[PDB]
Amino acid sequence: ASSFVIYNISRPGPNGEPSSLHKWFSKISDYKDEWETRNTLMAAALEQAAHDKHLLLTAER
Amino acid sequence: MIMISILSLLLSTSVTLRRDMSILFNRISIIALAYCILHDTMSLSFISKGIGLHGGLLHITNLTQIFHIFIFIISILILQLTSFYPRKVWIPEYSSLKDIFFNKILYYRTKIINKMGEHMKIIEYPLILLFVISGAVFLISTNDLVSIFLSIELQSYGLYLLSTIYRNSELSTTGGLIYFLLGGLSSCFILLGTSLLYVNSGTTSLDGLYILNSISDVNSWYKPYYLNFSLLIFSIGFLFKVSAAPFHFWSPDVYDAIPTIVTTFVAIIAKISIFIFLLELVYYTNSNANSYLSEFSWTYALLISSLLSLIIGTVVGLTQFRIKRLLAYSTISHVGFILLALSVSSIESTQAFIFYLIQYSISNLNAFFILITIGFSLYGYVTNNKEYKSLLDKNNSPIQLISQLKGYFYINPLLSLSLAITIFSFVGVPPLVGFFAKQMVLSAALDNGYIFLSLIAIITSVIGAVYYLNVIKEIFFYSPEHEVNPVLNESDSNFSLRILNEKNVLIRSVLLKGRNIFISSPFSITISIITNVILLFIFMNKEWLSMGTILVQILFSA
Amino acid sequence: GLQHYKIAMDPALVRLGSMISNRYKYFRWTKRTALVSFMYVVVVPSTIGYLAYKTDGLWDLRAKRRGDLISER
Amino acid sequence: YHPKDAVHLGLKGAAVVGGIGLLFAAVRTSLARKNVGPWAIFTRNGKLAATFAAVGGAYDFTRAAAANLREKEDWVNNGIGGLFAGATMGLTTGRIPRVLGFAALTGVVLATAEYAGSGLRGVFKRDVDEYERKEFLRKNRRRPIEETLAEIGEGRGIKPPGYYERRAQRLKEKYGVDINPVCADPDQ
Amino acid sequence: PTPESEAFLAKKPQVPPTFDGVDYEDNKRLKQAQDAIIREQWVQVMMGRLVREELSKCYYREGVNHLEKCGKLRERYLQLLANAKVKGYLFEQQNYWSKE
Amino acid sequence: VNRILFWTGFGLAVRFWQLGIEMRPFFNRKSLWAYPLFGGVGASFGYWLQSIDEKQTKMLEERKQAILEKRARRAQRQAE
Amino acid sequence: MSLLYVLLIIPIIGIFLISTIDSFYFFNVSYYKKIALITTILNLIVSLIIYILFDFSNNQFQFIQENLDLSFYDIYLGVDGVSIYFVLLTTIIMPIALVSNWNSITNNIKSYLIIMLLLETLLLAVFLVLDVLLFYIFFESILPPLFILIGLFGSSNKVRASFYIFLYTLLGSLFLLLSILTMSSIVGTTYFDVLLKSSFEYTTQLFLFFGIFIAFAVKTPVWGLNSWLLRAHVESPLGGSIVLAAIVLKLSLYGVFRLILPILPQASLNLTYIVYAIGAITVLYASFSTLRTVDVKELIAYSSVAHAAIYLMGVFSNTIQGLEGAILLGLAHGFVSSGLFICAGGILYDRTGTRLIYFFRGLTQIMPLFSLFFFILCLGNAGTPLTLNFVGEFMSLYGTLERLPIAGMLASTSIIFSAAYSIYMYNRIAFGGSVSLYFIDCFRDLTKREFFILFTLVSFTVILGIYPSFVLDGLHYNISSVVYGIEPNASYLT
Ligand SMILES: CCCCCCCCCCCCO[C@@H]1O[C@H](CO)[C@@H](O[C@H]2O[C@H](CO)[C@@H](O)[C@H](O)[C@H]2O)[C@H](O)[C@H]1O
Ligand SMILES: CCCCCCCCCCCCO[C@@H]1O[C@H](CO)[C@@H](O[C@H]2O[C@H](CO)[C@@H](O)[C@H](O)[C@H]2O)[C@H](O)[C@H]1O
Ligand SMILES: CCCCCCCCCCCCO[C@@H]1O[C@H](CO)[C@@H](O[C@H]2O[C@H](CO)[C@@H](O)[C@H](O)[C@H]2O)[C@H](O)[C@H]1O
Ligand SMILES: CCCCCCCCCCCCO[C@@H]1O[C@H](CO)[C@@H](O[C@H]2O[C@H](CO)[C@@H](O)[C@H](O)[C@H]2O)[C@H](O)[C@H]1O
Ligand SMILES: CCCCCCCCCCCCO[C@@H]1O[C@H](CO)[C@@H](O[C@H]2O[C@H](CO)[C@@H](O)[C@H](O)[C@H]2O)[C@H](O)[C@H]1O
Repeated sequence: ASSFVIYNISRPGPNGEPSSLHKWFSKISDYKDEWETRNTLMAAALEQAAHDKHLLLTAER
Repeated sequence: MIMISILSLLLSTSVTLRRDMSILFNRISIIALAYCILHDTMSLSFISKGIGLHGGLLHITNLTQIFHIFIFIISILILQLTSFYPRKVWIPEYSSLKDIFFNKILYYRTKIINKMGEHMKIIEYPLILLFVISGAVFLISTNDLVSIFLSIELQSYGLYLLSTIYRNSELSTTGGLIYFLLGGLSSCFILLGTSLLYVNSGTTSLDGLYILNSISDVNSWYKPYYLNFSLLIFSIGFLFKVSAAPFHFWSPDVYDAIPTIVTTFVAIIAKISIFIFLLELVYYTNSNANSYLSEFSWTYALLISSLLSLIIGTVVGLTQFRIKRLLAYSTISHVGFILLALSVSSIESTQAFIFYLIQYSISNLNAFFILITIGFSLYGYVTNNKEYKSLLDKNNSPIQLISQLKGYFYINPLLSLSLAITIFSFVGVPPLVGFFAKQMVLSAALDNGYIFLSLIAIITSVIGAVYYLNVIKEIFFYSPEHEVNPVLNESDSNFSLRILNEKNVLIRSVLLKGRNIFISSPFSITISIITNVILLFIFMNKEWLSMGTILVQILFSA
Repeated sequence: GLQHYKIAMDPALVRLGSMISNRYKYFRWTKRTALVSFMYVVVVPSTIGYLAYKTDGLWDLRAKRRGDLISER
Repeated sequence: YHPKDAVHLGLKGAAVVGGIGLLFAAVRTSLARKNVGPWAIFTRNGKLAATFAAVGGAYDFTRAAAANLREKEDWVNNGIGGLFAGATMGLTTGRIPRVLGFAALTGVVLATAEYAGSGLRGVFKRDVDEYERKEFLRKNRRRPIEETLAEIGEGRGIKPPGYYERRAQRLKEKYGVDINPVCADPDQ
Repeated sequence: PTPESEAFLAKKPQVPPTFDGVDYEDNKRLKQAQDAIIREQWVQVMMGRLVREELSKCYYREGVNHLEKCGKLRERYLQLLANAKVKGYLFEQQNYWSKE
Repeated sequence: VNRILFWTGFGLAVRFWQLGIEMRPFFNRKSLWAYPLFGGVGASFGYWLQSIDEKQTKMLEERKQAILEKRARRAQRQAE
Repeated sequence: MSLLYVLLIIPIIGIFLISTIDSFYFFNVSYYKKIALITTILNLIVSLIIYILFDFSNNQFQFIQENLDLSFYDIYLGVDGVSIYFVLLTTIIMPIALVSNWNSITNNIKSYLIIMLLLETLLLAVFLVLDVLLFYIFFESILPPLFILIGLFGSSNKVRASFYIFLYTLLGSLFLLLSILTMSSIVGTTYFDVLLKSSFEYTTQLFLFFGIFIAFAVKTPVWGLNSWLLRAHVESPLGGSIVLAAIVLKLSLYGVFRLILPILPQASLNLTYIVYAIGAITVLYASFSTLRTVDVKELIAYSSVAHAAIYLMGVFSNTIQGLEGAILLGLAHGFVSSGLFICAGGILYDRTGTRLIYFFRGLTQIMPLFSLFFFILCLGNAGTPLTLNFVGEFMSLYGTLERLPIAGMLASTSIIFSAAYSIYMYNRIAFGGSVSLYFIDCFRDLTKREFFILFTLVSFTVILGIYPSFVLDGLHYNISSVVYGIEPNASYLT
């Protein structure tokens, strides 16, 4: 009975128009680009350190 | 400062014959070594491959002063073993600042703390360690053949005297005799090596020999075959003194025979100084042009010793039942790893060598400290095992068998887990520090083409992990044959402690049982700090590894 | 650990289960055990591996219709 | 290449290894706890030295013999010599499983050392810029298509543009049938 | 046609499905090229999914004579079946094909 | 992580491990002052590692600049 | 801080509370066991929060934290669809693993709870780390707690069982370390974003493959190298058995999606026939010798070897279906193997003190609730439809057939042989005659504890079998990134 009730409530509607909870859920987990901006910075640094590790470890004796 | 401390301690020790004064001579030795740390700490304000001092017979390098500090700290940690009584009495009523600093406790401390134990009655014991330390910090700073020979003997002769200092022990006198006799034959090889250098070069200075080797390295009546031959004999003497296979048979016997307090120092300090001196010699004796001089490199003996040390150290250790023989063989397989990074002379290998050496000296110290503390904890325990009544020198080495650690998990869980954390570091299990050390020495060898040796190291690391796990199986997989002494808790057996304020007025009187006796804080805190360093290294690694990256950058620089 | 219920442990089955557990301690290298070991560990895997190599990428069925051939190679 | 006198080299291998074992037999005589005398090196410890010459001689002779047959010099020959050397070690103990087992261990290690490169001596130096070599490897992100198709080959889901026309040519050559799939639409 | 959904603006690729002229050390441009190629391969396979749904309704509508009424849909599905697989970007990223 | 926090907790963890080895009661009130003391010593060792790190960063940065001038001066002299 | 670091601290916080509660009261062991169980539930609530927020079609790692401070070794946490379900499986099992073994420990209970709370952190980390040396660090940090879990709370042959797991896993994993060190030397870092851009030369790839596969073959495990599992799983306590099969055997499965599929593609392609030849052999031999095993708990362990081989051939298919089926069969194995271990190690051994199938017969007559669940978990082991185990096997087997048809044809024989041993074990314990005569006294049926963990594990297996899209929608886009190949008209677009 609960599953039938819960599923009926959580449906979007006739044509789009999501419910208030749907609006809330999509809003909190937006992260429009903040995973990309943080991954790109970290990839850039760890790429620099690889160049540095190669420069210090392969130096003329 | 080490020389001002030796002569001052010597003069005070010369005019006394009181054996109760030993406790305070070891305490002043700790304070004296702290001033040496503060002086060498100020001697790090320059970037230099090296500066020749006192007529060119000595040198200072950032690596020399860094490792003078390390030697003094390792000595300070070992000196505590004779600066503080093994056990203490602690009550919640005497635990505050007002109590520890302004109040006082009165009780019969003699049998509880072992006031008159053998270790607490050698007046010249703090003095002779200082003599060994002096020869160690001279080896690191030697720029001449003569200074090398005089420094190595200063260190060797004091190690022999340490091994023989328990004169009433028929095990210690034998071990020192074995050590002096096999150590003297080693000294002949070091002296033959330097003699053959001077007769073919006319020089005693390392830098002149370095420049003679430098000019010879170009891809007629005087071909320099002598340098790689002389250094080869010169390497045999130092290979013996670090107990690298095949010149290793003495260490299991000597480390097992002398007292455990002594083997902590004997089995650590000598390898610290010998391995540093070899590194600079390996660097400036390198070949930059593959010629016939490079085909006879003396560094091959270190590559064969490393291969032999990896195999012998892990294979022979499988059937050891005596704990100090086991730890002796475990050190042999660890110098096979140290010797492999020395033989590959690369920026990465030199950084791996500096880390392996420091982290292992610190970790093998924890293993000795835990062993000494476990023996001092069985004071409130009784055993009926027949194999323990037949043991010898039970005061010099209270723990001699791995059978004696059966069920220690039940007796002391965190002391057992500390020894577990240390032992798993010797195996190389992540996230423990000993893993990162072997990681750096496997990556250095692999990147330089020592793939065959790297495969042999990881195979013996499995073999050597077998006898490490056997010690763990004993401590945690079985119940203890050691049981609490029945008399120490009889409900009628209590010792009266008195609490006194500043002017000797009885604040309180307490009734105490054997349950109010614990380990002294100097040994519990020291064990706690090193176990944490082995465990939390992956959160505190930047400045330790950065120091080594900088030290190697100066050595290889230009 | 926890007390279990009472089982009529058959001495014959208990010693049989003990036998199965310690059996490896008595394996020897005979002409027979080598023959079975060589067949199972070498011959069968080498035969399966050989066919795996010979027929690898040999056939594809997707979208193949009449007038096309299943054989890729 | 230059052929090697296998028999001449074989004696050198037997003498060098058998000389060392003769030195090992001598330690046994020196350490003997009874008055065995000087001639105990060739009577009681003679087998120890003899098997050293046998093992060393077979290794170098079979290594040289292997090189002549294959007309090449590489790590493979260190495998044939090691297998025959280990086989000789197993012959002394008289146990079949070990004749094969000792040959296995010896052959694998003596070939693994050579294929890796001689670690026990000075490793070969390329004499190049290490920074350039390492950096090229890290930044060689894309490669010519021809380079990869050489190691893996087209097929197994690697259908490079033009795979179908080539497959038609390949299938026509081998099967002698022209590929012409059916329409599936009755109209057009 | 059908309006482009709001959810179909956030995930719409802003770059062409290619690796040519893409600096790899610019991680931002590189990951979007990876995303652009994967999204195209997926649109192609869902294009065949939708044609297959229409084929089924033509099959259950025409019954016996589907063999002469559903041929256009059969063509399109068989075209897509031979051409759309999700093969990834890894080969595409690691090789360049000159097209000459 | 923050060095001051890691070292402050390192000193806290050393006090906890000490009493566990001695099998003494963690949290006796008349001896609670040891936790601020051990942690305070931990905080101090950390301001020092912060000074060590600051100087190591400067000198490792310089070295990477030196290896780049050497590789460049050598490259320039090879253009002839 | 990030939300992926909260996953790690909570089990550490629980370790601290178990260690300090005696210092505030002589405290009961029931209080230690509620702390450990509440701590594992909170980790499961966080992990469900992470899954609600997770983006199912994103190519960037999510829930990361801007380090901005670089050291020699630094922890970098992130989540992708390839790893989210492995995290969820770890967080659903660990609570049941504790509840299953709630009464059976009796001695050293704090130590037991601390090891499991420590294992949960180490196994959670191995899925969350974004470097390959950090992967190795946690993929091998689990070996000291597991050596002591088996030695302290294991069965009779525990000492040898614990030596086998540690030494084989140590030996096998040290060939992985050599391969990882080589890649770091050539690229300068093991951070995934930088390593996945890099393309190795074929010869380097073919030697990096030899060393990652040697590690994985020991840890899968394959047939001639599976001796450690036949000892480890059986002599382990019930709780350790649940972790080792459900979570530790999956570390090698998830390690191919990181260490092999994206960075050694040409080597994986040209060597698949070696993998498939081994995988085929370990499907047959393991299954033939699972038919003749007389220890029930070792019959469940042998079954795991046959299933791991199906998912290993699935990860080497270069197909989208066999790759997702491999992850589904690893998730499915996590629930079903947990239930069968609970039945053998936690219900029969609890009541009889024996594991020999000689002594069990007709158990359905006196224990009808046990036989119902036991039947359902035996059917899932047999890959019956309506269970998640069928979906994973079908997709794993199809990609195997599409890659190299012949080996998938032998591997398909698992449908006849998994069925053979599963029903044969069932008919000999639940059925097979009347209640045995070796049972002197009657045995009670399932407890409300035994019932509800078996019911929970069966519920996950069946519901996910009906609607596998709960897991399939998350993996699609991320699986799409590990495929190697082109199509002649879909590639190189202008
Ligand atoms: C885990 C244990 C705790 C961390 C262990 C390491 C901490 C100490 C590392 C010190 C070494 C590196 O840190 C740095 O190195 C250089 C090396 O010459 C030295 O630096 C010294 O010479 C330079 C150059 O003239 C001066 O600028 C500097 O002021 C002076 O101190 C010091 O030693 C230290 O400033
Ligand atoms: C579902 C799992 C199994 C799927 C994979 C197995 C598919 C097996 C396909 C076998 C047929 C492959 O394709 C088949 O190859 C055979 C040769 O072997 C060839 O067979 C051909 O033989 C003769 C020549 O001898 C030709 O003149 C004739 O036209 C044709 O029959 C054709 O090329 C094709 O009929
Ligand atoms: C890297 C090393 C390997 C790490 C592997 C993980 C090991 C984890 C071990 C857990 C910590 C030790 O666990 C510790 O066990 C001892 C058993 O003597 C307990 O100690 C107590 O146990 C019971 C409790 O009623 C008492 O009867 C006993 O007298 C007392 O010693 C501690 O309260 C517990 O904390
Ligand atoms: C690929 C090849 C293999 C890879 C590496 C795997 C190596 C595994 C080797 C483990 C060998 C077994 O290890 C050894 O087992 C014996 C049991 O017989 C244990 O012995 C123990 O168990 C016996 C059983 O009767 C008891 O008496 C007692 O608890 C103890 O002696 C040893 O403590 C352990 O060291
Ligand atoms: C069945 C298992 C068989 C293999 C088991 C052991 C192998 C484990 C991984 C070994 C990785 C291969 O070995 C690795 O290959 C790369 C190139 O390919 C080498 O890179 C290269 O370094 C030096 C320095 O430039 C080169 O001169 C040389 O050509 C090559 O050795 C690495 O130095 C080596 O570490």
